[PDB]
Amino acid sequence: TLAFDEYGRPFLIIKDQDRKSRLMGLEALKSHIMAAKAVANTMRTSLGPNGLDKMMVDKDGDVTVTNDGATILSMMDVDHQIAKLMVELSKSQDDEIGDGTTGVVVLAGALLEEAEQLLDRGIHPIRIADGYEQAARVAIEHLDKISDSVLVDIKDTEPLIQTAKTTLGSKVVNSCHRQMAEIAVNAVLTVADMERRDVDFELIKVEGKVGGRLEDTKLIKGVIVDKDFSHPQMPKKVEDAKIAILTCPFEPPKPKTKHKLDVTSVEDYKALQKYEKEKFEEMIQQIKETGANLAICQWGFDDEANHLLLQNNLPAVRWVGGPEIELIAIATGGRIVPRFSELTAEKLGFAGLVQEISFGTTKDKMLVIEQCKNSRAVTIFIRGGNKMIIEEAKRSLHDALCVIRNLIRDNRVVYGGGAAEISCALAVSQEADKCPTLEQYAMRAFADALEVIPMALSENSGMNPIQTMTEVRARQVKEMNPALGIDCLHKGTNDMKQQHVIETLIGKKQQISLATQMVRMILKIDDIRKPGESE
Amino acid sequence: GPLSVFGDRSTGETIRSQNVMAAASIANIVKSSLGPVGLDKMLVDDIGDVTITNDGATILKLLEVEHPAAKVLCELADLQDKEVGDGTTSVVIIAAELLKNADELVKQKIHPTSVISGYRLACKEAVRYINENLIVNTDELGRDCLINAAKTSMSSKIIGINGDFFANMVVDAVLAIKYTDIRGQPRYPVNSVNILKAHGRSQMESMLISGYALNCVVGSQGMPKRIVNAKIACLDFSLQKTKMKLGVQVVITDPEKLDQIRQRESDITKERIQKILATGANVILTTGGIDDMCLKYFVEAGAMAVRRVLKRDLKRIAKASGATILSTLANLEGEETFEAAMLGQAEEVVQERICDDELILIKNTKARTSASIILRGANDFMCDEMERSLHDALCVVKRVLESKSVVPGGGAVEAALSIYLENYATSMGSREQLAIAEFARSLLVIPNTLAVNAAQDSTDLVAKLRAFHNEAQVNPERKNLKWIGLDLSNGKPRDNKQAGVFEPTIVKVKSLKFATEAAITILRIDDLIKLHPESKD
Amino acid sequence: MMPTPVILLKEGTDSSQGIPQLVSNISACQVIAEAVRTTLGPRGMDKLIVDGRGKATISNDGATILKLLDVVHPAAKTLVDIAKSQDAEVGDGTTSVTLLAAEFLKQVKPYVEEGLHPQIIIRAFRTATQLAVNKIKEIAVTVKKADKVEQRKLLEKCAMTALSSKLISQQKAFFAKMVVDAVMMLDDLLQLKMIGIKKVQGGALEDSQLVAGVAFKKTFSYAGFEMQPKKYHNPKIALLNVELELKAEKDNAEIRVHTVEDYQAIVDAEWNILYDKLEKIHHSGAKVVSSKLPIGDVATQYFADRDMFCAGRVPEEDLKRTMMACGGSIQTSVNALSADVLGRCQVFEETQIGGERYNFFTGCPKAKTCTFILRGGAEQFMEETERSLHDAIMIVRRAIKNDSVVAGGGAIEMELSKYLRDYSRTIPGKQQLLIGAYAKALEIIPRQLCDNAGFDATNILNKLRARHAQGGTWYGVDINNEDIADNFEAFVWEPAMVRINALTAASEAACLIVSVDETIKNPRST
Ligand SMILES: Nc1ncnc2c1ncn2[C@@H]1O[C@H](COP(=O)(O)OP(=O)(O)O)[C@@H](O)[C@H]1O
Ligand SMILES: Nc1ncnc2c1ncn2[C@@H]1O[C@H](COP(=O)(O)OP(=O)(O)O)[C@@H](O)[C@H]1O
Ligand SMILES: Nc1ncnc2c1ncn2[C@@H]1O[C@H](COP(=O)(O)OP(=O)(O)O)[C@@H](O)[C@H]1O
Ligand SMILES: [Mg+2]
Repeated sequence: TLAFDEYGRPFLIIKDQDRKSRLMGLEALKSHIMAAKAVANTMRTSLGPNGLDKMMVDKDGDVTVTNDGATILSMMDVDHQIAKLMVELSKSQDDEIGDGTTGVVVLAGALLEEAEQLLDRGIHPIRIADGYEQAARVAIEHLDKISDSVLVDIKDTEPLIQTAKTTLGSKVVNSCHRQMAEIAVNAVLTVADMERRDVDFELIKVEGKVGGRLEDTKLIKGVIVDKDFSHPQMPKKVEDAKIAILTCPFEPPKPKTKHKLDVTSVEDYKALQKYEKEKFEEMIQQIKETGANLAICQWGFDDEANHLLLQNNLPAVRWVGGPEIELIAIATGGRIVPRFSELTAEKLGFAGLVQEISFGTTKDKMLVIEQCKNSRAVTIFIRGGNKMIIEEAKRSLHDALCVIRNLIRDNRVVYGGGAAEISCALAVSQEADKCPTLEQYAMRAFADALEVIPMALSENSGMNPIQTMTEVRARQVKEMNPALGIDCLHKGTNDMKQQHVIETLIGKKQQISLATQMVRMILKIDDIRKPGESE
Repeated sequence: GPLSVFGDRSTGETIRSQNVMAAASIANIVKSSLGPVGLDKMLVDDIGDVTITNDGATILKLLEVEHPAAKVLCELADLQDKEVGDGTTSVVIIAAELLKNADELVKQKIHPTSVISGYRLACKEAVRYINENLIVNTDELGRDCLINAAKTSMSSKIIGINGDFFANMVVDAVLAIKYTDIRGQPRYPVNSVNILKAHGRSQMESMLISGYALNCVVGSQGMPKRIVNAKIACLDFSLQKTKMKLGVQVVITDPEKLDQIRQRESDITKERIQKILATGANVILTTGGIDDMCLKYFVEAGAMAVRRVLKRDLKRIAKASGATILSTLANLEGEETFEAAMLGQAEEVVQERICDDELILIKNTKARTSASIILRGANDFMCDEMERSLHDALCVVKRVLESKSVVPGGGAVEAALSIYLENYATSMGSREQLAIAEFARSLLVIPNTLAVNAAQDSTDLVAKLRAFHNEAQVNPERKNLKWIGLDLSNGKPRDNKQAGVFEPTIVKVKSLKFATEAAITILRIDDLIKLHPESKD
Repeated sequence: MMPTPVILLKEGTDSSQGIPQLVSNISACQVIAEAVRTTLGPRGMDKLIVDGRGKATISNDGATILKLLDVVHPAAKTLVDIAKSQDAEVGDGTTSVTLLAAEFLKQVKPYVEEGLHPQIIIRAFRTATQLAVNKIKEIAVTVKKADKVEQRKLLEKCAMTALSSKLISQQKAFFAKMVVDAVMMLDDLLQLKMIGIKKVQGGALEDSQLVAGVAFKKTFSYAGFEMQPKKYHNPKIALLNVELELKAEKDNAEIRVHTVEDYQAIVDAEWNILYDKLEKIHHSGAKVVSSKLPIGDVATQYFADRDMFCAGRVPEEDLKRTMMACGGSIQTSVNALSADVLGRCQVFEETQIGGERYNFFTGCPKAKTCTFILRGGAEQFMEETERSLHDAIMIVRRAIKNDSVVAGGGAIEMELSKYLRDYSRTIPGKQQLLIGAYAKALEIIPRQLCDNAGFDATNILNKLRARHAQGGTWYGVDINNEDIADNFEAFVWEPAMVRINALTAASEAACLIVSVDETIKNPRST
């Protein structure tokens, strides 16, 4: 018996074993599938362009309406260790590619649902997991058949816009489906290093301010910071700005150590007045000798230095952030100068229309940089009607900035809309008979689970799943298999090449690879050692 | 998703390991009370009652259990008393070791239905081998078989003396109650021996009363307490005043007729007491009640009247003394006849001194010459132990006289079956041979427990025990080593034929049949569902 | 009701005695052996243990599962310590040591309930163990043609079986080739601190790689790191232990000044102290700067103007690997910088693996270290991949100094049962029931290779005992086919010292459980 021996002695193995939970049985694998299918059935309704959004409420009461699969599973309070691995699966897709975070959870729940009927037939769970590796290898090699792109980043941006429209077509930015798609294309190509095929997202600043509409979202080539002119009579428009970027506060120079400067006579106190009076005239003249007409400072200003800016016609901002001035020196081509004595004409930045824009009745007055000269840093200014449509557009356009980054890493594409999943399901079924020795049932469960993603698009579009999928799959066997999928309004024919539904190759290559390995770590587990109550 | 039952469900090898520990929790208790080197226990209740016993049935009946696999072994000991009567520590150890060795088989991914079918091929072969390897019936040994079989049962209890005092009283008790039946059935009803207890002198003063020992008093202290050449009148009706029934009421319309009805309730009562006493009856036994008015007629006439005796005691007296159990008046519309020729007979009815109580004895009863045993012990705890040890000793000589066949005790049967079943598993064994091979190792726990409780050598004495039994089966040179047992006082294998260690045949045949059948039911608890207690709703 | 004294025994302590104590210790080791029973063999599952804080750890190693159970039983802690010592001595003997030591107690469990004073069992266990560890050394094969391609193939077969029963199914030919190439780049010390295993979330198991140099995680920088491009064809690395900040203060300096002409000279001197250190790094070719101490905004913008890269707040474990990769030396004082203390590489870029940036070094031929970057889909997935990588590294670490290997699976554990049953039939006494019980206890290693996937384990042991008594001595259990197979010809190899330390630790643990007769526990638990 438990907690007692046959000789009457107490039988205690581990501490607090009465409040423990242990399941080996045959339902330990069944509890992992029913916990993972409910996550996949939740994310099934938010797939495709007809996917409905979800309303997420934080612990503080903040409400965020999200549609991407990365932020939905991350903002949950799920205390289930099987469903916690589905959160890290959608997070791993966002960190690597960042487009199929919703589809990688429905695919992982589809592989576990097909493995439930295979488990009742007597197949070992590692034998299903070894059969999924031999089946996912066919889906990787078949996905690299038809793949071509003609992007040159000069004038052939038409494959780049249609690739970003597939990512933005499922979000709430379909009103700006042509305007905002061209923003994310030009924001990547101006900051990407084509010699190394590396894109840095630190150069792409994504800012948002309430007011206006979604059509007022513009791609500002430069930087957008909160302007903090210390003088209210400062000119709010500079036509040709020689920007003097400095990191020294407008003050007498204070050392970093303890000084305790001694004053003995009245000649030393009169020397204190002439020291600071000549220091504020030296820090102002050393900027005017370089020909500068705009100053950026990280730290604060003194009141004595504020009026000397207006007398010399030198506008200056105050209290700029850390990485904000790092974006100014790249957008203007200037250098960040530590002191005032190291200022020169070569370390100045070049900019055109430097002005602040007031938005309605607020007092923000953000910076707008219209003209530049070969900048490697852009800033997207997202506007909207409320904060729910702006924070989602920051998440929607970030997925559009990632699919252009994946095209520079790999210039091979596929055709989405369920066209690649039906074509990959036929490749596993053709190799299931070559040979059907042991893993015949494990490969057919992989092909039946790959058809869940295109049949979820038929369910959200108001069609029938088994009626529409049987028509599309039969047309790819009777002839050579084209880019044949589905759509919501269906655009006439079902040809994905004519409807311009273009997805990246490495996006769907990591959808099958990550969902197979996450299934292998939740099939190769036969015990749960969770505790009982909290305290 | 899962089952929505409000109780508790445990599947797999969890219950398959819990039932073995439930059976081993009972076997490890009674392992210290087996054989002549076994020791008694103490059973203390919550109210303060102390019960000192070593029998396998009295311990497990008073002990509370909760597990469903534990109630099978506790009810297995209760069946051994009715079927055999001394075989009720050995069945519990075998039936728990049958589950311990079968648990090692089902952990080797062997199906339990092959273990159940493998146990039936070994249980039926064990009864077949023990019925073809007996020594002799009760004709060659004579009275030496009944005494030596009685001393084997007493060796595990408080009456295991070196002499033959308690052994001769049991054989003389069963041989005096030989009741014949139809179609040649010499039955020996051992329940007719009234076993009485009294805290008196030592165990060597236990009287063997040839007759019956009634546990009652005379009542009125004016009757002669010793009647020689007595005539027992066994009757069952209350000798009280004539009370009318519910349907009869006394509605008098004349005041002169009042006192004649009041005297009629005692005149009809005394009319029965004068016609049962004028026929020479001196001893009157009554299961009802004799009130103080009717006790005068026995003091005046000089007769003994015993009131409020048991109904089970009146049948043992009237059958042994030739008396007729009469409940009312009878014999073809007769007023008061009583059938005086059907009175009982007795040589002497004497109330002796039983250490500050009154006990009535009947000497030889003149018709059947029955027997009753009065036990004498130090305290009441020894008298309850002496009663249980004597009742198990009466059941041993009952089965020997009925079924004239004895087997050697002290592990001699379990040693011969441990080697014959290993050769039996090799001949016709394809997939169930592992269950027959573990049936032989489970039977070896009976000589193994005799070596543990004696603090002797364990893995060498039993290894020397089966060395003689192996040569008695593979070397046909008339070695006659089938009766090799254990000498627990010396620590060497001895011959149980000359030593006088005899046990009945059905104390091991019914033990191997009940332990194998109980091991099948506990082997099929692969799934167990326990619901919540429905007490307060 | 018996003990009622005026002064008690010690305080309130309960203590068992005799034969019910010993069966209480044997049955306690059977319960803790079930947590490593289903983790044996390639068809063995893993287990997930959650603590009170909610941290989930899924693993199948015996040194990982048994340390998270929080076992407070005194006799059951003996099976946890032999799983810790197997990871400390071998690295891959873990689940097999705990389960075999529990069978040494279960085979004598019907023997300890019936007499058999345990000094005979300890003498029989030490006799059978010394004969078992000697027959392994007399049968472990070896080669005399080392330092060739044949020795590298011997190291790969021992790493594929070490990567078996892990969370790796088809990546055995990819990962175990990198494990052998990792230890051959090391020096003649085989230190585990000279190889970095860093987990990057995002990517499949095929996206992992073995860097010939080093790579750190690109920790918290300052304004000026979006400059300083990462294209270097032959850079020099300056490993430093100095602060490149303006606020470098000795925390006891009080600069008392008297006039305003000398007050400005102190502030100009504080910039001249920092700028003199940057001129020592400059004019030496050291384009890459690495320091474990932070660098402020001044020295970050100085290197961006001079087209130099820097990296501050580097961990000390990464700078020790960086020193052995480039072949330089970490200089705390910048005044002694020369060409003999700077590093040299070929390719130094900052990639975007898994979203986070990583500054990797590559191209140095005199690399005494390496870095194995893991890419997975979960944090617990890469922790199991790191734990499976340490088992394959510690097998191939011990295989270089001792190349004597044996057959894998239950091939050695079955033939040791043959040599011990033949030895038990040649000695008289009570040792026939103990040496033979020690031989039957070794047959559970081919049982757990079959009980985890069915395989009809009763019939497959009759084929193993018949093949070892007739022909070869390396026949074991095949995993793909449900039959017996020669594990030496099927390249299922393992080093001989894996099973030597397994039989030694399991016997000394089993001799400790049978030697304790009393267990006294004091009630003071605060
Ligand atoms: N015009 C279209 N026609 C058909 N299918 C489409 C169209 N646009 C998008 N889809 C489908 O909608 C799905 C949206 O997936 P999504 O939720 O964005 O993945 P992730 O969560 O990884 O970003 C894609 O798999 C794609 O096949
Ligand atoms: N003189 C003796 N020598 C050896 N063994 C004996 C002797 N007397 C009794 N035994 C053994 O002691 C055991 C007592 O069993 P017991 O507990 O009476 O069974 P039950 O509980 O069914 O009555 C018997 O099985 C018998 O073999
Ligand atoms: N290809 C294979 N075929 C058969 N058996 C294998 C194979 N690979 C590994 N095994 C078995 O799996 C077992 C894994 O043991 P393991 O848990 O690694 O021990 P430890 O915990 O000491 O590292 C080994 O004993 C080995 O016999
Ligand atoms: Mg999308």
